[PDB]
Amino acid sequence: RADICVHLNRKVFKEHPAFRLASDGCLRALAMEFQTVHCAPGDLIYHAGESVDS
Amino acid sequence: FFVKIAPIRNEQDKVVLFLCTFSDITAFKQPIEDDSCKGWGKFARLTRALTSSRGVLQQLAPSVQKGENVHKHSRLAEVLQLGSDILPQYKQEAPKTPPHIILHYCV
Amino acid sequence: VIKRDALQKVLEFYTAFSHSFSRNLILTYNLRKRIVFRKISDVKREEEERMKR
Amino acid sequence: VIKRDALQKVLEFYTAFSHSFSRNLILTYNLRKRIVFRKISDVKREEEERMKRLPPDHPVRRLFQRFRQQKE
Amino acid sequence: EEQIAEFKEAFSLFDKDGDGTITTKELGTVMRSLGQNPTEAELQDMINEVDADGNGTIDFPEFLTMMARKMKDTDSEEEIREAFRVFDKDGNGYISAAELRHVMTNLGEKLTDEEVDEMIREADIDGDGQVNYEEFVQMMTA
Repeated sequence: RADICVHLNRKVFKEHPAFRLASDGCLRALAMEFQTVHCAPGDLIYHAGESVDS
Repeated sequence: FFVKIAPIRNEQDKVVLFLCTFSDITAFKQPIEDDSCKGWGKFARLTRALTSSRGVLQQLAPSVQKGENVHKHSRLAEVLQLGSDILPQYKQEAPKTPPHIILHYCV
Repeated sequence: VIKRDALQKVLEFYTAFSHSFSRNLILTYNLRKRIVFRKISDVKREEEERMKR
Repeated sequence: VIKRDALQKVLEFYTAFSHSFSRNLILTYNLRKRIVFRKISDVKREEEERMKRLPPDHPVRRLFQRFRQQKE
Repeated sequence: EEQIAEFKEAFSLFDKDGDGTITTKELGTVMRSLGQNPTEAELQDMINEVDADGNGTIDFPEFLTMMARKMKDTDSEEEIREAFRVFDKDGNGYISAAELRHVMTNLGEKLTDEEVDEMIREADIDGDGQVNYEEFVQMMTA
């Protein structure tokens, strides 16, 4: 499951400079918690006033 | 910097966003330096800086003389093209399909 | 996206990594901070008003 | 396998048993502890190097000192 | 060190014939293309200035020194880089435990293998028995 999650978030971990130094275990841990969202055109994610929790 | 400015219209016909493309005219225009090891070094640095214009677009130019007449201008022509390609207006528009083609989901 | 709590937990678990993460991860835009600005139309209006009183 | 929290709870509940458990249960291998070792190839390489062969000590001297301090 | 290898494209572009030796004629041609007409004497002088061997030409190695001179890195960076270099005997962007031990021995300050291992572990985060530049910088700053 962890491996699958990692594979899914390969676009995150390989591109960004944050996770290049990150350990394998750490990466695995991260992957489990990472969701993914497919927002539509003109579909707003955060609205002014809403809680910034992610 | 060859700064090619362009104002972007809107779906409501009003101006809303700006665009400004850049390009290095270091080796092309003239040499000036505050501090340097030598002139040659400076030149080298300039060359390094200005790779995008002189490397790929103006690659038939380094053999033939007088690049300011055609080459730089030509490079600027990309920007000019952009001027048209930077009139999509930031409008929530339909998918752009070429003429002589019918859609998959049309009536 | 990743929920803050989970992320925090992860960071706590991997202490040496946390610092590195902090150093690296520059947010492209913080949703916390306000931006100070005026609109051009408003400025124009203000200018216009200036000449009256 | 058994999750630690649950096990802990169980142990707390059965106090007299906990001590016994502690006495008995010798882990075949702890995943917490590090093992100190060198590889043979590396050793060989080192040996080989041995037969071949102060100013930049001050930037590293400080580091060494820090390490020493940490040690205590 | 890293971005200096990506410079080779420029060098290639500069060379017309493709012999790994920047001729004066080629330089002149380039200048003409650019839109400036200096004399050959000036070019010769320039060549003399940078090149070491002095055979009416110069290679990429020759250029390298000049490039280095041009660079001018930060003071901290300079120090840290030097330290890294001293540590890494081979010079491959990575410092093994054995290498570290060797350097310690060279220095004079003796420590146990276990201690060294512990130090390495402390340094490292990703866990690959080795330390990167970023990782190295962690210890010097804090």
